[PDB]
Amino acid sequence: IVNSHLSELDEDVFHHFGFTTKSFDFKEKFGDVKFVCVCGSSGRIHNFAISMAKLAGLALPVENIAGSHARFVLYKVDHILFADHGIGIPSTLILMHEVTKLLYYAGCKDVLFIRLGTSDGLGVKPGTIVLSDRCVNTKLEPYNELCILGKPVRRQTKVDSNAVNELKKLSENLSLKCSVVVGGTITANDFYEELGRLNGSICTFSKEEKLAFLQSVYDHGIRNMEMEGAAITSHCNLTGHRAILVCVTVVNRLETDEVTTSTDEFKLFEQLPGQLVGEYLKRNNGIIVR
Amino acid sequence: IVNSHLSELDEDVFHHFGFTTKSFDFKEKFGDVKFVCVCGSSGRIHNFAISMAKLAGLALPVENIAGSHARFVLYKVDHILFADHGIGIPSTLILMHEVTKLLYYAGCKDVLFIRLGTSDGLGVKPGTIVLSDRCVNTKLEPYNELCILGKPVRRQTKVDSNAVNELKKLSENLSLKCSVVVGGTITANDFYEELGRLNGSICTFSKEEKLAFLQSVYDHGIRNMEMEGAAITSHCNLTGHRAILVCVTVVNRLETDEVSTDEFKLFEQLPGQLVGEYLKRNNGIIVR
Repeated sequence: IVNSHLSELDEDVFHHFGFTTKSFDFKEKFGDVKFVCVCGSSGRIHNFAISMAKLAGLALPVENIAGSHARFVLYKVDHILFADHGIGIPSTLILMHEVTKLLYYAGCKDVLFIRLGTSDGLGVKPGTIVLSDRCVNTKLEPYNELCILGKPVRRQTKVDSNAVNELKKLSENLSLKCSVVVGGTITANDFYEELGRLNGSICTFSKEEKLAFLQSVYDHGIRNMEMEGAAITSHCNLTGHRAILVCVTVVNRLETDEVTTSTDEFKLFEQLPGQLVGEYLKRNNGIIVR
Repeated sequence: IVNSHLSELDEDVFHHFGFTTKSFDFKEKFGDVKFVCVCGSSGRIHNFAISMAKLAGLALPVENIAGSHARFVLYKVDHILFADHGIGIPSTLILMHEVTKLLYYAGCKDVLFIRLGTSDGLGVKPGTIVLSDRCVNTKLEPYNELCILGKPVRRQTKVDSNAVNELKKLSENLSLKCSVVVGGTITANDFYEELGRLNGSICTFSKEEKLAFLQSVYDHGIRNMEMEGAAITSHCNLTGHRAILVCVTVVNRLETDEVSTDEFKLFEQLPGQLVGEYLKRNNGIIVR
């Protein structure tokens, strides 16, 4: 389904990328894109892009395509786009609207979005990669909820189960220094109270209450929790694209709220999704290997 | 109301600032804080901190207190903290949790949070400063909704009406090149569909339907729309602090959907011109 209103526009402005439809020949510039890789940090996604450029053997430094005074960054390495989405569903939806419009104007069909994130784990050790087979909200329902013109709307979430399976199989043939698990993911709007953290500035529950909640979701098949998945996976489904989440876990919340703060091992954890995804991209014609 | 769990912890980590309760003596470093100014952008709040430091005649370094690789920046000049909140309620709630904890460990009581931002206008000309007299959701209810351990929770929003009146009176005494109006503010969770924009990647409504929704909002006293207000005002209320929004409007959505580079930057400076003078006249900065 296509937004019929876009045909009504003579020029369209990407407010959060700092460019318009007059800035490029979108079809020429982006027409070959088949993957969009995203996470919450501009520095981290820039580093993954650089890392993909190295894999592709690409000699030109990776530079921002978005305007430098704009909110979000955008990089391109061969048939892959890279962008940040900031923290949370509202920020992410802005990015989803603007990138999926870009893809539309460029004629890109059936693109795979890959969120490479960090996440809280449940019942897996820190450093585990979780491939989302399912994304649910804090009510454990597979929907993203919105309120549009004041009326409640629910949009079903969906992940690319074929891609999940391919990544699972790839991980078995790689030698990654971690475990890879297929399981469900909770998206929340609050890093603290909605994820059952006891150490916000406000907390209306006990340790037992938090544990009862998290154990129940574990036994529902949830293995991690983050803040954007609902949004990405519901949005792609409606705009005709595919989505997966590939997130490393940085704490086992069934045991603690605190991340064992080895500054080295957190950066270690952060690299794991890219190692797996980079190879998937290389094996699925995301890049030219120079 | 205090979070009792905090006293159980030995070292508490501010994940999004990149420091801990061990990094500093919080009472000595932050104990004099009575104001926290926030907006969406690190660059924008940085430049406002430098402007306040200039206004105060503070010659000392105004460096980022947060870790250079942390999610948010944090600056201080005299009795004011400065930090960015990103876009949207969830990002802003993280900032609100970590800053209000910081104030808690520092012994700061009854602090005024001030959001300086941009916003969609309803029936006011672009460049208008709206001082929020209430913050509501897209159903026009003065609450921020959460789902905590799977249970719906509704947290009332509140603004510091007295501070709103003082800014209004100050605007009448200053010569700012804008109008200043007191009126209501919608917080939404989506820049496009939830604010009735027709040019998202998805849209299930007509121009007439979004106009009816916005006209209704206006009829109920709403004069602008943005994406964080519900979060700041509900949170300050529960933690014993006060909050206000001072937002310039950059488009009149009742007339047009489209907001050039020149005039927008001029718009952005306007909340800072009014607030900076308010802070100068209400003991935010010492007279030196």
